[PDB]
Amino acid sequence: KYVREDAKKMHKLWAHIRMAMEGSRAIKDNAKEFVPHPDNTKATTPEGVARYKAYIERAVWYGASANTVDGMLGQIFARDPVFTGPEDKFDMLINDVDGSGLSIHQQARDSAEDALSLGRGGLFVDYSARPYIKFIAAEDILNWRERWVNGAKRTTLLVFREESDADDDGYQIYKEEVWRELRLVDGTYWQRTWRENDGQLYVDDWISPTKADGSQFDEIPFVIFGSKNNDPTIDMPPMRDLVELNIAHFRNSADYEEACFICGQPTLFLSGLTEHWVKNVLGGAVVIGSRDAVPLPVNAKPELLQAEGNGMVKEAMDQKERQMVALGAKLIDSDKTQRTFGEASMEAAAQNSVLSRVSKNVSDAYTKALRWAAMFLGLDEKIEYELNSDFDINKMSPEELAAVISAWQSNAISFTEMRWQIKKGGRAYLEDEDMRNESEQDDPL
Amino acid sequence: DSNNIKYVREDAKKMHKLWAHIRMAMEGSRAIKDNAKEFVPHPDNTKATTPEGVARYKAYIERAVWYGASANTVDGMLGQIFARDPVFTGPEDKFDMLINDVDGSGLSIHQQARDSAEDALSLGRGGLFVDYSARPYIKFIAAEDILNWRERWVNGAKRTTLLVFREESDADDDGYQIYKEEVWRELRLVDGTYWQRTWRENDGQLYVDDWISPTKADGSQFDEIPFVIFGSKNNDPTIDMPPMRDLVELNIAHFRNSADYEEACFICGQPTLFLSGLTEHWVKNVLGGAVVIGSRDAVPLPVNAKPELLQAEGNGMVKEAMDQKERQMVALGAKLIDSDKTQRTFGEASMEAAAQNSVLSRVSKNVSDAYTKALRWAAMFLGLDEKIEYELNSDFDINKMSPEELAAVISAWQSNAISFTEMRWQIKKGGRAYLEDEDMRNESEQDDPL
Amino acid sequence: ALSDLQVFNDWAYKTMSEVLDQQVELFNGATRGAIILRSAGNTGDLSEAAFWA
Amino acid sequence: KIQGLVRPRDPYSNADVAAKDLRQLVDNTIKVASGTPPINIPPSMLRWIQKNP
Amino acid sequence: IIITDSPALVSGAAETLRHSTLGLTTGAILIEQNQDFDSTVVDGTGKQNITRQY
Repeated sequence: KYVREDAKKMHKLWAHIRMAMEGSRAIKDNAKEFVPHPDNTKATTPEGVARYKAYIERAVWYGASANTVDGMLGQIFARDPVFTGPEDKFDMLINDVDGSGLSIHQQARDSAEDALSLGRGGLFVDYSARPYIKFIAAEDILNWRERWVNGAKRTTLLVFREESDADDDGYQIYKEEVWRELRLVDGTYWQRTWRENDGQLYVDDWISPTKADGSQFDEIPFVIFGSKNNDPTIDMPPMRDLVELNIAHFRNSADYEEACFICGQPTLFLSGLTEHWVKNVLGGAVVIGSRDAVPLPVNAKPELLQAEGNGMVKEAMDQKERQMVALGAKLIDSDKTQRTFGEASMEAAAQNSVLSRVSKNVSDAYTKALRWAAMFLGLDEKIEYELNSDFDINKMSPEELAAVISAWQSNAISFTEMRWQIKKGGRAYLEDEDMRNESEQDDPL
Repeated sequence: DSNNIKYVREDAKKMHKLWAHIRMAMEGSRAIKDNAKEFVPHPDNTKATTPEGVARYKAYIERAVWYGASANTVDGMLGQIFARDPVFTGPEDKFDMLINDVDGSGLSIHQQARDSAEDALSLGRGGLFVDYSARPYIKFIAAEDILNWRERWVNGAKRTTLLVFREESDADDDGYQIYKEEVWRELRLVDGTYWQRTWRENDGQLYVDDWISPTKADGSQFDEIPFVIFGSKNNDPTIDMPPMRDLVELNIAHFRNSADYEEACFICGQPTLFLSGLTEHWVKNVLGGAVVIGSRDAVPLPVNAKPELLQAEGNGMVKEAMDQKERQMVALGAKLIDSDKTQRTFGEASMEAAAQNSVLSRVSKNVSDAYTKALRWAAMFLGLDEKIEYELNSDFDINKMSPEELAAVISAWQSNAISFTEMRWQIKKGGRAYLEDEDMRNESEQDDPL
Repeated sequence: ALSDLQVFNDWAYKTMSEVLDQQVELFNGATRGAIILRSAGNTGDLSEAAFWA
Repeated sequence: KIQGLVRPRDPYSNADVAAKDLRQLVDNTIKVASGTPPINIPPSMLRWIQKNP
Repeated sequence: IIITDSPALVSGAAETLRHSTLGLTTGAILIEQNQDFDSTVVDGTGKQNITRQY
């Protein structure tokens, strides 16, 4: 048989994905793991390592995965995410989500990229007084449990690595670590924190955070959102095969660039030549310009040799570029090819499958985090945070404006819904309350 | 009282190989290359015996390329079946805890339904378990975990007498220390009564529960085992053959052809001079074991010497086989990949849309029935209303609704033909609304502020 | 102390340089003002101040 | 670590100073493999005294 | 003073025993499992009773 999933062995896959996202530099300083050495006998030798350096340096990294994620984020994040509930009361959550002035939308964007790239992340709502909606990287989460109690799937333990830098009098770089320790005993939430001082782990006693009213907590304030679902189990990154295609294309491009550098230049190849003729007339120097003509002895056949196109290496490179486009990942655009409008309408659902999955997962995760924050502050519970579920949004047509207002005159769409339609269509920017305040007055005329 | 709590019916044992193959196809290049021996035949087993042979096989496999069109197909189908959200008909404030955390872990019923439908698309087998701890929970059991079942005809009725499934769990010991403990649940139906044992094996000791019958809120125990086996074909205990098998076969064949193609391109791809009509005397005279091939430098050859720069030509038979296999994968009608070069006439696919979205409709109806039955079982546990439903997104090829479509829908709603809630669901389907029906009614009850 | 061997964001990404083994945090308040570390330039190779006896 | 990164330079003088190079010390994490001797659990001995295998 | 009867620490026998204690900093000893646990139960036939093997 085979182990469950990959036996939580996505560490190397996450590292490879991060290196691919970094760009050409990360791949080039990792050519040993990606591009196999053409010869091991050379690989041992020093001329072999110089040859491998020259082989890899001439290569070209295509970098389609970063463009894929950029396109997916652009499709997901248009206008701004919608927030439902008391906006005035939660403004001091939205503006500075973790005490840095960074808006919740930007942290949502970062978490969305983490979900799209390697399919893992984490939201941690802690209480300092002001609740803080943290964001925890995939590699930072280093423990999680599935003990099910009272016949219910429950997450009991979760420990994640938490990062910070110290500003000591001397600008000396001090990297110190904090390990938050979340546990669930008898269906009750307890935590402890660790402070590390260049290897001085100062442990704190177990503590019991409580809501504003009391009653403490029933579940851990931590959600692990993934591309697949918001489950503690490891979800597959959405770009695994995509990285494989990019790496294969990169090594094929390395071979192609070596061929172009070496055999791309044509040469004379003066066959049937005698060294006596050379030393007689050629004199170890051939002038090839159109002003001068070169003489040759009897029955000698000069012939320009250069490697031509349509070889198998470029054939494979074109195949792999086609494979990337065929996969459907919005990574590049093709000016050559054209698609009729309406044919892509049918497959728009399938193409945006990962987009919709990540959007809904992150929306649910942030909704749960906002519920926990409201619990901590004792505010309303009926709050939602839904991302843009309508991708490929463009400037809406005038007939679409006519349809929208005609629909609003009938009592089938709310005023806020109509305003959100217009805003998302790029036809208004002012808030609905502000427009109401301005338009409640008499007409200018 | 009972036999071995683990015992795999031979059908599940036979299907384990195919399930592992399909799972590893979903995994990607990593699993396939980790287990390449089962898929890619060795070019020469005589070499395979030798150590240089296994080195050759490793080098020949690591260069291969895994297309994984199957993973893309699953993703596309899942996105098409779960565009927008499934709708729930019935009391919502009462059932809200089953919607928000269907297993007590904050996982909404929509996400669990998505995962179950994903397994239905891939492996064509799944299972929902409804139990009582206090509140009831709806479990999810994978295809591999359902390791035995039983069917009996009592009073002419097909009844599931036995159904045992291995429920994977985990031990949260005093420390942070990885233990993997398992829980086996045996479901029996004797004298028309549902009986349940858990082989807890907590602390690694005998905590086998006795003959216990979970009872309804009103009482009367149960008439049927609350466990449903949903599959791609229908809701039967019997095995439903996976919808992904032939695509996985095609991807495996394309993978081996890709390995062969990559070997050919790596070896014969680079151009080679192939100097002919040569002698060692001339070579040591002029060339000296080092030939300059730049444009600024020329090299002579003796009489009747013919350089022939050779390289592997394009459009070889290997590309032809790879291309036909990719076209076959597309022909099956699966949404694995696309092609911008190709063009399709609009209105022609309108006739075949029914045939193309077959598996999607079948899995939609199967999972909808499974979740409806599970929700009814939970309602009976808590004694709520019984006439409730969970209707997945049946309409496919979803797109933003047209102004003409919006006008027609509004006109239909104003006539006594289509209900207000129906119109609101349709508007939400086309991405023209986000607020709830009651919310919009409350906001729009007031007259226009003007 | 810190290892950071688990995740390699970059190759030897600030992971360790055995920066120093001696305690050198002995300036200003650290030495209670005894060894005051300041930043005020002055010219030449000296700094002479005169006070009465 | 570069052993000498601080030296007593004299700005009034111009004399040759030796050069230093950055070394590269490697860390190690060996793998240890463990297992269990084969254990006989025939079902007959357990079903003889009515215990599940 | 964390206490355990580890034979790796006794390091002796009879009267020439040498008990050994070791003080550690954070992360001094690092033990990393590879998440590769395999359990196999293989059966055999041919004997008077079916045999298993864990």
